[PDB]
Amino acid sequence: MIGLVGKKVGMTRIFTEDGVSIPVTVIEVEANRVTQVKDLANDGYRAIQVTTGAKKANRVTKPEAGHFAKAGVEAGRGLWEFRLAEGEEFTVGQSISVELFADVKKVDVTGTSKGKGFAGTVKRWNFRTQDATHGNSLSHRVPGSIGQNQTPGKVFKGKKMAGQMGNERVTVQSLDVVRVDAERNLLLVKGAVPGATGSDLIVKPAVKA
Amino acid sequence: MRHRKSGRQLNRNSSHRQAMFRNMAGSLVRHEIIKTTLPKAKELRRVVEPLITLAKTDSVANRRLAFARTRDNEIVAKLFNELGPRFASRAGGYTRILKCGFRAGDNAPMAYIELVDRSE
Amino acid sequence: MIQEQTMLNVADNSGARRVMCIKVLGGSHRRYAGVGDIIKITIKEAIPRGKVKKGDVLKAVVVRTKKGVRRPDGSVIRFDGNACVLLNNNSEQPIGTRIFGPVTRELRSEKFMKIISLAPEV
Amino acid sequence: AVQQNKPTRSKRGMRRSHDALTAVTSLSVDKTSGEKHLRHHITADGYYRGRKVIAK
Amino acid sequence: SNIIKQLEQEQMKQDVPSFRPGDTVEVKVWVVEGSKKRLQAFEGVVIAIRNRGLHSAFTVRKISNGEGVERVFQTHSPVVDSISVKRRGAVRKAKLYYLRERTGKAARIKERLN
RNA sequence: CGAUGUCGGCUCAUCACAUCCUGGGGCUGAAGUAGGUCCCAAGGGUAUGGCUGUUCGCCAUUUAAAGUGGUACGCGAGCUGGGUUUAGAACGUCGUGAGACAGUUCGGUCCCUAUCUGCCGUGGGCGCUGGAGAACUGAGGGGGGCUGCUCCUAGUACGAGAGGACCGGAGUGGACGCAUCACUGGUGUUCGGGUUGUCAUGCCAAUGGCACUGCCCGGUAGCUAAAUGCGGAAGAGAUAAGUGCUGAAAGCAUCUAAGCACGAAACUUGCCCCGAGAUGAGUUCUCCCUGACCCUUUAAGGGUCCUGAAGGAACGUUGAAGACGACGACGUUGAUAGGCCGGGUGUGUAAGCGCAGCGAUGCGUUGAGCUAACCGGUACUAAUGAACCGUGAGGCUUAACCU
RNA sequence: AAUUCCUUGUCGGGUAAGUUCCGACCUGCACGAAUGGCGUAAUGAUGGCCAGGCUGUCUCCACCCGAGACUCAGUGAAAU
RNA sequence: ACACAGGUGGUCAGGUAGAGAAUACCAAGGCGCUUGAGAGAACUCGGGUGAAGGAACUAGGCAAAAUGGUGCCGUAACUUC
RNA sequence: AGGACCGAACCGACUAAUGUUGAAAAAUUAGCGGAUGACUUGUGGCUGGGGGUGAAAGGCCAAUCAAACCGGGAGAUAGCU
Ligand SMILES: [Mg+2]
Ligand SMILES: [Mg+2]
Ligand SMILES: [Mg+2]
Ligand SMILES: [Mg+2]
Ligand SMILES: [Mg+2]
Ligand SMILES: [Mg+2]
Ligand SMILES: [Mg+2]
Ligand SMILES: [Mg+2]
Ligand SMILES: [Mg+2]
Ligand SMILES: [Mg+2]
Ligand SMILES: [Mg+2]
Ligand SMILES: [Mg+2]
Ligand SMILES: [Mg+2]
Ligand SMILES: [Mg+2]
Ligand SMILES: [Mg+2]
Ligand SMILES: [Mg+2]
Ligand SMILES: [Mg+2]
Ligand SMILES: [Mg+2]
Ligand SMILES: [Mg+2]
Ligand SMILES: [Mg+2]
Ligand SMILES: [Mg+2]
Ligand SMILES: [Mg+2]
Ligand SMILES: [Mg+2]
Ligand SMILES: [Mg+2]
Ligand SMILES: [Mg+2]
Ligand SMILES: [Mg+2]
Ligand SMILES: [Mg+2]
Ligand SMILES: [Mg+2]
Ligand SMILES: [Mg+2]
Ligand SMILES: [Mg+2]
Ligand SMILES: [Mg+2]
Ligand SMILES: [Mg+2]
Ligand SMILES: [Mg+2]
Ligand SMILES: [Mg+2]
Ligand SMILES: [Mg+2]
Ligand SMILES: [Mg+2]
Ligand SMILES: [Mg+2]
Ligand SMILES: [Mg+2]
Ligand SMILES: [Mg+2]
Ligand SMILES: [Mg+2]
Ligand SMILES: [Mg+2]
Ligand SMILES: [Mg+2]
Ligand SMILES: [Mg+2]
Ligand SMILES: [Mg+2]
Ligand SMILES: [Mg+2]
Ligand SMILES: [Mg+2]
Ligand SMILES: [Mg+2]
Ligand SMILES: [Mg+2]
Ligand SMILES: [Mg+2]
Ligand SMILES: [Mg+2]
Ligand SMILES: [Mg+2]
Ligand SMILES: [Mg+2]
Ligand SMILES: [Mg+2]
Ligand SMILES: [Mg+2]
Ligand SMILES: [Mg+2]
Ligand SMILES: [Mg+2]
Ligand SMILES: [Mg+2]
Ligand SMILES: [Mg+2]
Ligand SMILES: [Mg+2]
Repeated sequence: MIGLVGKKVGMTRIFTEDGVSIPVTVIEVEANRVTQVKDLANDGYRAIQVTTGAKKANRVTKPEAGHFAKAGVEAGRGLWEFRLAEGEEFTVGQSISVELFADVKKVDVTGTSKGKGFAGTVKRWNFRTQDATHGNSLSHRVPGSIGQNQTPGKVFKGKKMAGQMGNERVTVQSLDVVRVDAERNLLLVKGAVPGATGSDLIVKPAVKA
Repeated sequence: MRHRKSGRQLNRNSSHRQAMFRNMAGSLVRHEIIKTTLPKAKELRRVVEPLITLAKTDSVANRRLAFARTRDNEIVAKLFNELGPRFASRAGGYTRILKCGFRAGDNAPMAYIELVDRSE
Repeated sequence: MIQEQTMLNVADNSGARRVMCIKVLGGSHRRYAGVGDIIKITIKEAIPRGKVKKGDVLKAVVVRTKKGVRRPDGSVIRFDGNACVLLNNNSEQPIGTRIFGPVTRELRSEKFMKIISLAPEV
Repeated sequence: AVQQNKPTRSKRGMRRSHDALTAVTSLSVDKTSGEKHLRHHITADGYYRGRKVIAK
Repeated sequence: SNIIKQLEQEQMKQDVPSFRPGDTVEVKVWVVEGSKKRLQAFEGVVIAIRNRGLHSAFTVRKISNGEGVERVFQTHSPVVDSISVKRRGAVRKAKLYYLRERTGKAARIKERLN
């Protein structure tokens, strides 16, 4: 359902009156402006496209400026799309704010995780290292065996090997929301979220709930 | 992995790197212009400009610190007497780098690095 | 923390002094146990008079550890050694009638209220 | 590990298809000296962006 | 990090006495209970301090009943309630971790005269 | 037999179901709890040690359970080398002897830079029919799916008692997986300090080099687990074993022949990720180009001049992006990197001077000095006027309209 | 038992659990007196077993410092 | 076979610390080892540190870690004294 | 005094790793044994192949030893590939 796009400011803690420390992640959720509304006639689906501002003018190409000229007249870092469920809320130039999350108790939070680049075995798939002494010859972090024998005569698909790790979108699936403060574009959620500081993320009410 | 780290190894150990940067800083202070590789100059900036900032203020303790970090009375004296007042009112950016092609022996990118005032 | 082959001091007047952990009870593949967790031990020192002797195999509960406990306050409580109170193999009740050294709030549960009462501090 | 069959000149050329060099195709000129030079690099004479480097 | 800084000031406390490593402090910790909330005393030598604004902490070693019993307090927490200094030791060090193996009469710290 | 390396272990697995646990049922010589046997079910899960070279086995001690098999008795161009088929030596035994034992005993070289298939990642080219910048749909594929204990129902149903539920709710754990450094910690040869030997800066003082970073004590950022957040689901559809309603053949009966209803961790979906090379190459929005002329074998023809758009590429400053490509930000109409300013953090009272003391040393100036990767600012330095690529309205036939 | 197939013989000790080890039993398959028998202080880069300390051997790996691996320039192999 | 981390007899031999011709830093003297420049990925090699546990590893404490000097005190069974 | 003790030069080669188209047709690094004696080493000499030498391993006799190397009988023979 309708969600918002925010930036990861960092992590901190909140102390409650009952002596409990809650670790929270600060998400800056500025105003999101609707730039386009998809419907079932022109497109085959009902959704809305939104943007968050703070983009310079000389870096906006003519196609993007023309796209924004549709009652948005304000460029943003990028465009995101949210599938629109029932309700049929006002769409064009509505400028949804963080107040939308003033009643929800759970959020999913999607973002691009930190990029390791190398992964490597052991670190990527929690493989067990072979021994370090007792003769081991140049085989400590190596994977080991990758196939049975002549009978299969090959290596199966999906075999766990060394490659790229991180730098891919991940969801956290129903985090808890602690505080939603207005006049500051802030949303505090318990726990950690994927990505580094200053990275963009998509906050969306939990579907499991 | 390297995340938010600074300083490059130059394929050397710490002691060799420190000695090389000390010698290069002394040479740059003495000659006001030198020919070196681009990464080496980019690293030498962070070693040489702080010395000029330290020399901005003259005191016995600052002289001792500069001598600890350079180990050459000649260039220490050139500081606090010539390079101090020459900049004085300039806030950072005492050196500039200019690419100057490649080196014949190994095709390494080369660059001049020199003080901005250029002895004028 | 507290795993198999770990040597623990004794914090009650059972006359054992030193014990060795031989199993971490509760769940399969469980690695180590913290404070307030039942473990299987074997006696090693067994002072003469005592109430038990060397080679006995019975239960025990960890009351002090060098790693400590965090709990929601965010604080930590570390100790200089690992200690436990011997328990009956079947009834799971303490054998000794005295408790030495401080204990920690995680022993507040119903099962160890006698240990809580007998402890000198906390 | 060594080859079991001798690969062909066709495979050799297919592999080398990615070995072609690339030209700079970008030689900027200095409005003073007039010399063509590699961009962001000083000129062979000693000029850069009009000014004469290697001088007082 | 203006946002984070301004968020932390809202919880930072204004009644933290200036205590140094090697000083003996007395911390009154709240003991939560159904309807028996009350203070509890903890006295010991301060062996380490960590200054991180709202994330500040300090370690106190009590050495009770023959065991060291260390305790790490979060300075800006509602459970610490209050803290007071009873002695002023001279140690010319930031971390007193050697007291872990020192113990005995060698664990005493000379008072700081002023 | 012009060589297919053999037992056990380690690492990594994948399939079957004749099912060990979990799930659904019939029967019971099933009162309850707990059991026995059979049927359906392969989604997930399925122990650490002692002894032995030991797979197996016995033992101790856990678990819901510690399944049976195939895969060259899976796996040595992945590892080991304990057993076992070389050369040394000894015991028992056999032989006159050289020697032998499928008897024992001590010791005893494990090579290979990956061409092709395969697999894990990441790119270039062309295509998708004018070109370009974005957001999508989703054919298809992959990941995930485990389970204990405590409490309520309830000391209730059941039972003489002891004992003790099904169904339905709540909480807290084990193992596993994903993410992240707010906390607790590790590291932190780029920060501070102590100290031994020796050399040097003319000497004192103060510093630097070397000795594993000389040794050692702390410790920023980053990365990290032991640290802390989350997950497995609910729901829906069609079913397996099984249970049925109505109902003839066969006046009764019958779950079945016509018809109708329930029914499991299996199947489809729901959850997460990839995904239009999906050549079946999809959809939506936006942006750019609308000048002449010559020739021929005269049709998706060739050529001269003028023109060069949208955008891209290249170059430079770089990144919590990265083997290289790639990807992201910035290029003076600028905070992209370095420097500088302020702060923070760490270390722990710098040097010089003064006083006390014969001196080591202590006290004041002084929580001083220094301080990497951090935070907030600042054009001081470096990111150039340009050049390069990419064009000039985009085929044919038919269908519905304007002519 | 450097000797014993049956065999991990039986008993005792050690461990929590000991086909190994130590002490006995004697049913010596198949010990035995210069192809020497039984002991023996000291000695051993000798074989077996146990304990203290110590530890990344391990539960379970994490970070860091250098040399390669990777990219650019020069030279330039090999088995098959 | 090489401008090859191998082998090759004799003589001289300074300072500080040190028992020392060991070891560390130096003097006289001689050298930086005939491809470089970048980056800071798996994996390999050579090293440093490590929370709690401390042989649970393994055929086997293999390898690592640990002990380590001078003076004085003190020191068991057994013994060929 | 000692085929005495610890430990450099010197002589060895017990463990591990690396290397295995090597830096090297047995070496490098870290440990390890002897180190006044049955010790080690330079120069020269003697023992010659069914022979020599051997604190004995069928070991060594010019990177070759259950019978060295060079030349010859010799185009040995090969019911075998
Ligand atoms: Mg990265
Ligand atoms: Mg393992
Ligand atoms: Mg090897
Ligand atoms: Mg940086
Ligand atoms: Mg190099
Ligand atoms: Mg050094
Ligand atoms: Mg073939
Ligand atoms: Mg063949
Ligand atoms: Mg079946
Ligand atoms: Mg399913
Ligand atoms: Mg096999
Ligand atoms: Mg198998
Ligand atoms: Mg294989
Ligand atoms: Mg094998
Ligand atoms: Mg063997
Ligand atoms: Mg699947
Ligand atoms: Mg941090
Ligand atoms: Mg720390
Ligand atoms: Mg330092
Ligand atoms: Mg001095
Ligand atoms: Mg020197
Ligand atoms: Mg030296
Ligand atoms: Mg369901
Ligand atoms: Mg009928
Ligand atoms: Mg800047
Ligand atoms: Mg401070
Ligand atoms: Mg100082
Ligand atoms: Mg036997
Ligand atoms: Mg044992
Ligand atoms: Mg015996
Ligand atoms: Mg005999
Ligand atoms: Mg006789
Ligand atoms: Mg290479
Ligand atoms: Mg090359
Ligand atoms: Mg060839
Ligand atoms: Mg050479
Ligand atoms: Mg040589
Ligand atoms: Mg010699
Ligand atoms: Mg490295
Ligand atoms: Mg290593
Ligand atoms: Mg170490
Ligand atoms: Mg350190
Ligand atoms: Mg440790
Ligand atoms: Mg420790
Ligand atoms: Mg220990
Ligand atoms: Mg084992
Ligand atoms: Mg060893
Ligand atoms: Mg060692
Ligand atoms: Mg001797
Ligand atoms: Mg000796
Ligand atoms: Mg040998
Ligand atoms: Mg050696
Ligand atoms: Mg000796
Ligand atoms: Mg023989
Ligand atoms: Mg020979
Ligand atoms: Mg013959
Ligand atoms: Mg003849
Ligand atoms: Mg012939
Ligand atoms: Mg024949």
